[PDB]
Amino acid sequence: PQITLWKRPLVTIKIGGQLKEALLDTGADDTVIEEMSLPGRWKPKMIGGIGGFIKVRQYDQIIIEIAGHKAIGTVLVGPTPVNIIGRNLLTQIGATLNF
Amino acid sequence: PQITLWKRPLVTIKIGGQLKEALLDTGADDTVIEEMSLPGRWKPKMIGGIGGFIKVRQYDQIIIEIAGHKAIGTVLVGPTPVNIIGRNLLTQIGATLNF
Ligand SMILES: COc1ccc(S(=O)(=O)N(CC(C)C)C[C@@H](O)[C@H](Cc2ccccc2)NC(=O)c2ccc3c(c2)[C@H](NC(=O)OC(C)(C)C)CC[C@@H]3O)cc1
Ligand SMILES: [Cl-]
Ligand SMILES: [Cl-]
Ligand code: NA
Repeated sequence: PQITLWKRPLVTIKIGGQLKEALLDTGADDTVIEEMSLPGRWKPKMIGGIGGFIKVRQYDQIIIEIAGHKAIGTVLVGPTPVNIIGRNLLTQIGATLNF
Repeated sequence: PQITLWKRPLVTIKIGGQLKEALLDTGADDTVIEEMSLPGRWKPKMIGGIGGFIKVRQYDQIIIEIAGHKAIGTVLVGPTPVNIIGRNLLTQIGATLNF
């Protein structure tokens, strides 16, 4: 689809058996999800932005369904104020910015 | 143009006669630039990012070119880690997300 930017570009995702709303975010390198359980190994990471840094858990090789499109990649889990789909998964669904 | 997301979507902007680099960021409602001089009065705004909230200076009706496209609108100035072009200006340049 073509999503305009008049409002926040929010979509439904499926991750870990759960449905969530998330922001399609070209400014985010990585995908960052609010606290939830995911299977497998993880390692700690710090990520930063406006307001400073937060600590997250990095899970690799996680499958997500984004607006009906399946992708796999790393997911960061921690105290983000909104679920963010970053470039590492936007590429896999073929998302582009067009103007 | 059609911009893929394998790398950060960095473009050149021109503001105040000066060229700067900025990130096209669909996850930002507003445009936020690092400390610089802009004309006119400003008003206060608080914005929340991944690590918390920061105070910025809001300047309205500022002339700005984004990847060659002319825009006139609101620019927030403050301690952002990167210059960010948010949805207020992405809509003026006709940008959409496509997949
Ligand atoms: C390593 O992977 C990363 C690293 C950093 C980030 S980031 O979240 O810090 N960020 C990087 C940028 C700053 C280079 C992505 C960015 O899209 C972020 C992504 C983001 C968006 C929202 C909050 C946190 C992070 N948005 C904002 O920081 C942002 C900017 C301006 C404003 C907001 C957010 C504010 N958004 C807001 O409060 O959103 C709600 C109400 C939905 C929570 C509105 C006011 C202002 O217009 C994400 C993944
Ligand atoms: Cl990845
Ligand atoms: Cl591609
Ligand atoms: Na894993």
